Amino acid sequence: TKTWRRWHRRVNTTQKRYAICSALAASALPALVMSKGHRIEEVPELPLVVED
Amino acid sequence: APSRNGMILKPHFHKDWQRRVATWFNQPARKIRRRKARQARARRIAPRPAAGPIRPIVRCPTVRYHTKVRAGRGFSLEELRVAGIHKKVARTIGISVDPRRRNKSTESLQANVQRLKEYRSKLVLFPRKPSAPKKGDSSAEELKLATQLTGPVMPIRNVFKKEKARVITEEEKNFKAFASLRMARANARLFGIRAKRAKEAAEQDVEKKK
Amino acid sequence: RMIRKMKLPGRENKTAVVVGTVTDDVRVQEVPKLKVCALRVTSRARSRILKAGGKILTFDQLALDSPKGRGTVLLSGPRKGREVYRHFGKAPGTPHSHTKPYVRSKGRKFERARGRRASRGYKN
Amino acid sequence: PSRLRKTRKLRGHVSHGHGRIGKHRKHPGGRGNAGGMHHHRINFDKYHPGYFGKVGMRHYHLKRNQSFCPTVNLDKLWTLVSEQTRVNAAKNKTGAAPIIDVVRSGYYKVLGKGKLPKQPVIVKAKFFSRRAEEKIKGVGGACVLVA
Amino acid sequence: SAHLQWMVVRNCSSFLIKRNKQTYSTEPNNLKARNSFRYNGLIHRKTVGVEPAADGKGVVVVMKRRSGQRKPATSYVRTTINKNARATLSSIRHMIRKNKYHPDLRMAAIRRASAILRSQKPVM
Amino acid sequence: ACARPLISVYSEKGESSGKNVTLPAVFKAPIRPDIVNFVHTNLRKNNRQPYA
Amino acid sequence: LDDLYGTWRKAASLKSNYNLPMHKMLNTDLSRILKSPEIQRALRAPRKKIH
RNA sequence: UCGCUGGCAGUCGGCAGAGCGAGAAAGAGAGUGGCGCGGACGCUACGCCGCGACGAGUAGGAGGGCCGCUGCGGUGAGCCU
RNA sequence: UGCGAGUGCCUAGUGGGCCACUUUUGGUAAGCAGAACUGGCGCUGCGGGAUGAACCGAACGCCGGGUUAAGGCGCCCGAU
RNA sequence: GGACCAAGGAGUCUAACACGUGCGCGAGUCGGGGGCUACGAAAGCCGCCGUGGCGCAAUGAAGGUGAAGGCCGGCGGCGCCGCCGGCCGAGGUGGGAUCCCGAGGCCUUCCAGUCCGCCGAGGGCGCACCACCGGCCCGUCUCGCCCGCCGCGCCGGGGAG
RNA sequence: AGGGCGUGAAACCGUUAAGAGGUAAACGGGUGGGGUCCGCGCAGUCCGCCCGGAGGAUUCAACCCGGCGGCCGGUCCGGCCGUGCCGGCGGGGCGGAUCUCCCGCUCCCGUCGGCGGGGGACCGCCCCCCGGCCGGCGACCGGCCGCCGCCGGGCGCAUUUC
RNA sequence: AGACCCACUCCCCGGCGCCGGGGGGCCCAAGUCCUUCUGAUCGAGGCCCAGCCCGUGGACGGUGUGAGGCCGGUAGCGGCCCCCGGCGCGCCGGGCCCGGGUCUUCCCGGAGUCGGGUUGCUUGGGAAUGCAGCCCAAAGCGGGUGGUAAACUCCAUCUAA
Ligand SMILES: [Mg+2]
Ligand SMILES: [Mg+2]
Ligand SMILES: [Mg+2]
Ligand SMILES: [Mg+2]
Ligand SMILES: [Mg+2]
Ligand SMILES: [Mg+2]
Ligand SMILES: [Mg+2]
Ligand SMILES: [Mg+2]
Ligand SMILES: [Mg+2]
Ligand SMILES: [Mg+2]
Ligand SMILES: [Mg+2]
Ligand SMILES: [Mg+2]
Ligand SMILES: [Mg+2]
Ligand SMILES: [Mg+2]
Ligand SMILES: [Mg+2]
Ligand SMILES: [Mg+2]
Ligand SMILES: [Mg+2]
Ligand SMILES: [Mg+2]
Ligand SMILES: [Mg+2]
Ligand SMILES: [Mg+2]
Ligand SMILES: [Mg+2]
Ligand SMILES: [Mg+2]
Ligand SMILES: [Mg+2]
Ligand SMILES: [Mg+2]
Ligand SMILES: [Mg+2]
Ligand SMILES: [Mg+2]
Ligand SMILES: [Mg+2]
Ligand SMILES: [Mg+2]
Ligand SMILES: [Mg+2]
Ligand SMILES: [Mg+2]
Repeated sequence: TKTWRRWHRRVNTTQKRYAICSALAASALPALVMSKGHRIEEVPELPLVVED
Repeated sequence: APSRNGMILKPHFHKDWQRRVATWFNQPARKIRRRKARQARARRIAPRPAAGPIRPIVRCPTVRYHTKVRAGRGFSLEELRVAGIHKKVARTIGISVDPRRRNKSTESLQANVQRLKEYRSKLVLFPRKPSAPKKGDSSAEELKLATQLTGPVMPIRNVFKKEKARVITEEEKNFKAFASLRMARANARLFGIRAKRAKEAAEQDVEKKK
Repeated sequence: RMIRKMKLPGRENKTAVVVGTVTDDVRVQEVPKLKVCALRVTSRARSRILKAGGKILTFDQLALDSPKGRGTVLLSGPRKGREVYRHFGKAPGTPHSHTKPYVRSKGRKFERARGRRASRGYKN
Repeated sequence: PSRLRKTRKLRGHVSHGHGRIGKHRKHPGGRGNAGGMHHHRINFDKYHPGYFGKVGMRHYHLKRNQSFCPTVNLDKLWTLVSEQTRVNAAKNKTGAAPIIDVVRSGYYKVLGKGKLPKQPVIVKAKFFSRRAEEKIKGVGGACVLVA
Repeated sequence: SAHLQWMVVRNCSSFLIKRNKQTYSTEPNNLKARNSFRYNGLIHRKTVGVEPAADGKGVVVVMKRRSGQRKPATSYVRTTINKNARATLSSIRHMIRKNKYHPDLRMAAIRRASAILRSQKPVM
Repeated sequence: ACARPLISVYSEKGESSGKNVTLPAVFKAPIRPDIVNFVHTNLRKNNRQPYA
Repeated sequence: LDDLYGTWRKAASLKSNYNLPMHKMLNTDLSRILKSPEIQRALRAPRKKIH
């Protein structure tokens, strides 16, 4: 094995941003958080926002 | 061995390319080191600009690039003396100088002179001895207000002369661009040989008349 | 293409349907009123169509509007417009075959001498 | 990923997909693209006409900066300025013609391919073609040369 | 929506069990516990669950309300029923049928309730 | 969809405050697990040290 | 957050040039679409008898 | 296995009315005048179901592996003196 | 009379063959050397030829019942 | 080749190219080099950091050139070119999935007539693609007649096949 | 785990037990016999409804009080939103290859003409306030009314219910 | 260099003293609480209405299995103690008595080198890119270069040894 293997990968910025938007969108659906496994049965509102 | 339709290639891998392979695994480390050194320099020269001395307006050489301007090496001696700064004082007050650069035209000369004079009007000069102000120094009001500026000292921005809508003149309508271009080509190509034939005909005329 | 095929006679105020992508074309000046249904539309194409006063639909809205797809003109893009297709067919260097060869670079010194001229040997 | 490739399915098959009559030897035809003239002649003739031989002049120190001249077409001519310019020019009844300077956009030569909308223009370029100039004349407008 | 969330979680949920050529869902409000779009207890706009009571007597029926879909705390209303088997079954059947509350699985609900009561019965 | 609800800001004590903000459109952006996976897979190899 | 990523009509304020990605289909609720009068109208009768 | 690129969103239920296999296109069409509270299973649609025909194989090609080994990110309120 | 067709890419292995009825060249001849047509063996198991690469029959998913092909029915060995 | 058993043991990595698939954007696209803000040597941002690459135009050895036309009205030298002004303005034939129209017709007593749905002889506008015919750009050949001017020239431009 | 001592496999060997033994052995198909273990086998399934007989309960239907929930108001009232629109004697940010008052500079005997910038108007987009339509509240509701259901508590008193 | 105008006394170092990063050393939170498994507990359960205590410290290692609270550490612009340097300050002493503009008059450069012939190596450098050997051997408006050998003639750009 050589050190000059292709270790790093490149992805387009537009779909980096697309995926981050997708993750934020999916973080605000209660069934998806439950499926991921977090215990949120007693959270008041799912997009949980607090004071500054 | 060649196969069905494809491209025939020439890989330059017949030397011993593996005993010298330059990897870039230390690229982030080099970037961090460069920026740390940059910050150290910026704070060792306390009130001076981080990017260094001011630099003049320059046209790019070739036909491919001669419509753009950029930053040069230093201000030339001719424009420097037109502006009135001394050769040994320009770079001690923060003006780049190069004695190698000519000045062919006058508009570029004047633009660089305007830039130099505006910079001189803008800069703030601290006293050599803090408690002993002198003739050319700046006053305390702006001494307390002096600070560093980031990036190039005066960004060189290329702008385009705004041209507004006009009525079309019948002369401009009658102008024949393609014909003029082709005739300019022909004249430039046949200039010398026409001159030689003219000289030869004049000579034949002189021994016909003499 | 969409404007031309929709201004062909007879098919007035029908819904154009594309199962591909509607891209913008900058070498067209006047945009009529259009009723497009498409999988995706580029931003400038959307701006042009909406400013001209058209309506853009997704396929769920198309299904709701017309389950049988009646009143629709189904179009597609040129399928052999890709650069790959000029390399196909009868092999280059074969009589009467205007096939694009695979050359590393185009120029004076690259694949222009012996099967191409008539002086250098023969011409295909 | 090595999981998805072909070597994983060939475990247990003796020849690894290279046959048993003619084995996988090392270089059964010569290195690289040798034998182009001798035993790969018909491959080279059948897919690479003109590969062998010389043609044309030589240019010892060629400069692409000297030979640099990008082109633009009358189709794309109106794209080089904002559509506000075109709308205002068409709206205005005075008769003023907008100036389209293509050197600013980065083009040197104007070639006339497609239609041109019925609107006066002053095209300010470095070179022109005869057909482009005639189309600009026909729409009604000027071609001004710059150096 | 329900179908979109189902496409997301049909194979990548922490409630999913895959062994012995069998598939199951361990989410709280899944009758028959099987991985299915119909019986899934999370992705649906309205759903019902049947659980054993906290103490060893009766059954808890959990109803999903309509308004607070994004508010998990006040989204499920509970009702403990401690009667004989026949009246408990009748109460569940009425709760589903005469409210028209997701009626595709009333039979499954009463199956689960009867199983839970049979389990609560003393063993020999 | 297009309708954006109004999420309340929760005080540190746990109960809802008097303030609330509308849902940003990021939470209504489309959700695509396939290219979320693609972007995660490709970016996750960028912190990997070489070995040989 | 909406300054970072923009809205459906407003571009991002602190990106160079970024807008939200478009939707291939707006109404994803398939059951509501299928059991709607418009589609139920233009359908043939189901053939659910097994032969 | 292949084909039919066949069928199934109609679980349309007291706000009810149970159908879509039968030689021969297309309406279980709308309107205008002349008590007892009840009804199995199903549909991970990447699923389920129904008919037909087919099944040799070295070199080689392709597909599926809820076959197997080691390590990483998630997850199983996983297992274990 | 029978049958759903057209069309484009990328492509591995192969490029030592052998046998048989009829045609056939060299040779005294050959289990010899060289051709034509078709079918086989190579890549193929199964019933018969006692035994056999190519002969006769017949081509193969795992099974129950029935019937045949070629070849057989004194005993080995199923069947006069 | 092989006494027997255990462990190890052979299509890998880099670069280039070609095609097929999947994703994002789309006449554009791409920061990879640089710069700014424990995991993190990651991630985020830059747009007057798109320099640049590939694409968007080809052809010729090169100097170089570089991708529709027709009609109306009259004149100058029947037609033709130009002055002009206007008008139309970006091919044609065959085959084409789909779409459009519709002679009529789809029963529960009989007639007339309304609405909706449906089937439908025949007729249309025709996607992508294939075949063919024309047209335009560059090189080259043959035959010809006109036009332009700052320098009327061993000049420049134009036509038909 | 007894000083080369964690676990302790295979080839090979010793012994014990069982079986067998003139076509080297081993192998496929079909049974048969014998063993070692398992079934915790050894009088053999339950599950609903109904009939009959003995039982035992705080016991059913109906009615009242309270709470919660699901669906509606042909058009109840009030909100919020729109990847909608229309207005505006509205208050702003972004951009523009759309136009035009002041400053700086250069060339001219306080002056004419020129260059850079600032300012102003205009256009497009966006945000916010006002008013009006349209659509939604099934990715996004509150109150009153009406119906229905469930739960808790009284009342029910035994041909009911269990 | 001279002459005339304008301006100027803020430079440096050697010592001495004074004011505000590095190296080393020693330290800094909280359960061995109750019950129960074990050969040994760091396991299991519990510790309220403060869901035991600390947490800017839940990295790691040790300790009779598996420990945030038993120990060392970890966190902290945390503490204390020594030594070295710098950027700063003052004092002593020493070094120099120093500029710019305008006019006039003068001065101005590197040879066995360049260059040429030939030979050998080298380079993408092709009628010879670079280097070297031997022979010839310079000039001063000269010389070098201006990617094809040569002559003539204008330009451009540098100033070798
Ligand atoms: Mg090959
Ligand atoms: Mg094989
Ligand atoms: Mg192969
Ligand atoms: Mg072999
Ligand atoms: Mg081979
Ligand atoms: Mg061979
Ligand atoms: Mg090979
Ligand atoms: Mg097979
Ligand atoms: Mg033979
Ligand atoms: Mg063989
Ligand atoms: Mg075969
Ligand atoms: Mg055979
Ligand atoms: Mg025999
Ligand atoms: Mg049989
Ligand atoms: Mg016999
Ligand atoms: Mg041997
Ligand atoms: Mg391709
Ligand atoms: Mg031991
Ligand atoms: Mg041992
Ligand atoms: Mg033994
Ligand atoms: Mg014995
Ligand atoms: Mg430990
Ligand atoms: Mg504990
Ligand atoms: Mg602990
Ligand atoms: Mg520890
Ligand atoms: Mg401690
Ligand atoms: Mg400590
Ligand atoms: Mg520390
Ligand atoms: Mg060499
Ligand atoms: Mg020359």
